[PDB]
Amino acid sequence: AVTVSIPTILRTHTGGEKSVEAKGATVLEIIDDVESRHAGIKARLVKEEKLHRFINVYVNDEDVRFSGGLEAEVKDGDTLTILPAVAGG
Amino acid sequence: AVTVSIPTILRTHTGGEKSVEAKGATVLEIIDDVESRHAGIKARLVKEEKLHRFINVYVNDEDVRFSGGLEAEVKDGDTLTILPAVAGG
Amino acid sequence: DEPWLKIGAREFRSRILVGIEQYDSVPLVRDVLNAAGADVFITTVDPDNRRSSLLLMDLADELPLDDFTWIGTTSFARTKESALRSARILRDSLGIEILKLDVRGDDNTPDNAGTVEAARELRAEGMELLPFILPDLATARALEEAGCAALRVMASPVASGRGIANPAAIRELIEQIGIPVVVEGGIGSARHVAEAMELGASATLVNTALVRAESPLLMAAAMRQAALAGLLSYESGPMPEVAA
Amino acid sequence: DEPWLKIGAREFRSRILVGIEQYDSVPLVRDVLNAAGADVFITTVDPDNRRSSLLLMDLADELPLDDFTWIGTTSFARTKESALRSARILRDSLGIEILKLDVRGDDNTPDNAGTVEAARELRAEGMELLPFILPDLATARALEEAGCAALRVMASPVASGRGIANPAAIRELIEQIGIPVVVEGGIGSARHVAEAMELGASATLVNTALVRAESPLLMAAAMRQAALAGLLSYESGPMPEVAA
Repeated sequence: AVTVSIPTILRTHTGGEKSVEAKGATVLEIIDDVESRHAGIKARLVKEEKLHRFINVYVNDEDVRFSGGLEAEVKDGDTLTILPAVAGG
Repeated sequence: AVTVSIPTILRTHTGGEKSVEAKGATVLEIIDDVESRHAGIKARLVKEEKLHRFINVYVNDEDVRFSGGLEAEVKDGDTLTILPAVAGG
Repeated sequence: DEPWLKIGAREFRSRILVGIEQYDSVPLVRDVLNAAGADVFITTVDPDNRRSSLLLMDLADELPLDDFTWIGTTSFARTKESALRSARILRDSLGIEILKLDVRGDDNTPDNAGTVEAARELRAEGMELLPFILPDLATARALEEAGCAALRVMASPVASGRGIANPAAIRELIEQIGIPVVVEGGIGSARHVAEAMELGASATLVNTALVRAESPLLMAAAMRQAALAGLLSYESGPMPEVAA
Repeated sequence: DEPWLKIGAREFRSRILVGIEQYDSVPLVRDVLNAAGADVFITTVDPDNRRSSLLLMDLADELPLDDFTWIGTTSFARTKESALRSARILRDSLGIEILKLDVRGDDNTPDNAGTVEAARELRAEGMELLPFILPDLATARALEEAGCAALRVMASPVASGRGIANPAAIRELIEQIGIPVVVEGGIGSARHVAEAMELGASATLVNTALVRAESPLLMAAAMRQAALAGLLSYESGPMPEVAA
């Protein structure tokens, strides 16, 4: 499966778990598959068929924008990290 | 004679002396007698036949306003002090 | 802003007071009082000729003195007896009702005991007092109980520019005293004003700091702003310092 | 007022900068930045989930983010490698050209050497830097020579509220450094701002002081005023303190 890391601030939607399992070949399939278990999260991640400008997604630490965006390839065993833009100190 | 104490700030008019001698029976005679030697000083002391509101004159340490103003009595041997209102710290 | 003190009809709004006995230029005084936002004009007499401070004659022509509250000071005096005499000369000659009461010896430092003695006398004839003291709780309570309108409390020695030497003692005193406290003495810069206000001071009295800044006018403007910043800071309940 | 720093087309006018990673209320952030007069918005990423600081998604809706200069920070990172990674994520994802560069270990204290290493790397790719350092002359010269736009220099430990621990060292450094110096770290109240400016600081960065004042909004307003008072005071050439 594809192990997906949730950031603290979004764990509201994943019943407070810092990680979820999933299946899919593109980034967008991995999102849809997580939405099906944990409603509401996809709304935070995509806007008008595109990743939110203030959201970053990595596949094994590679920024997906350089590699297809929503259409970037996901193999089985890949780690997918969600990393939102946040208020800094 | 009547010994008259000048305050530092007015010693410009008395050639820089901190004291002058004079003769007179009223305060106003003592002023006129000093003017005659040291022109300009009387202008600083009286305004419209009255002592300047911001000037005080004492005869042997008694405020002349309680005793006649310009018409207050001056004996021979009396000391006459001029004490102007000034900026405070 | 609100008045931080009222004596009869007179309102004190400006949180900076400005002593003016060291200037020798009338336009500069006018301009400093303007820059500092001052609403108090400080007047005295100099029996012993300690200084050559400007004549009210010459100031009245070039300043709008009627826009200021006039208060007397006895700060040139060097004995308790001489202060009382000067206070009563200011009353008789100018009708001064409000006195900035100073009893210092030859060390230019407030004499607490002698000041309390002079306050009892002057209160008994209805004079309104702002006495200057070193930060002594007992002394501050006696003057409050005698009906003084505000206290002035010494931060550091006169003309030292050292700011506030013992801030905790001044804090402790302000907490215990109901009437307003003005911090005064040794104030060197705007940061000292803000420090004074964060201890709970209602106002600050500056003198030497303006006379001896490269630019008196700018320092006057800075202290005006520091007083308001200082006040806001105090009211906002600042964070306690985390120390050892 | 005049801008105290320009990086390309971006002008820094406000003399208070405000870090915003501790608030959990979007309206409050909006209101603090308003009260402080801030014109800089500070943005980052939190790979390790050190905090739950607000999402730009949620801030963009309720604040006029286009009225601020956006700068990145690497202050959540705990290694030099992680800071560089975060700096380059901020560039790629948001087009950040200006970075508030922070390399601290687990002691929440700037690592001077590691910071200088990170600055050489990032300057080489044209990133504009405001690095945070302890007050070391050598370190401050190296960063100036590397083309850093301003330096941030630590007054006292983070969230300590202790103000400025070693003012002479900070004075000495500001005198020797041509580029602007922002004082930052441990700032507890408005009097600390004015103190910072009287040492020659161009600006101050506050954070914990606003988060932990009883009234954040009032303290924000106080520090805004303290910065301007502080500046004026400095320019007026205050009197030297007369000590032993």
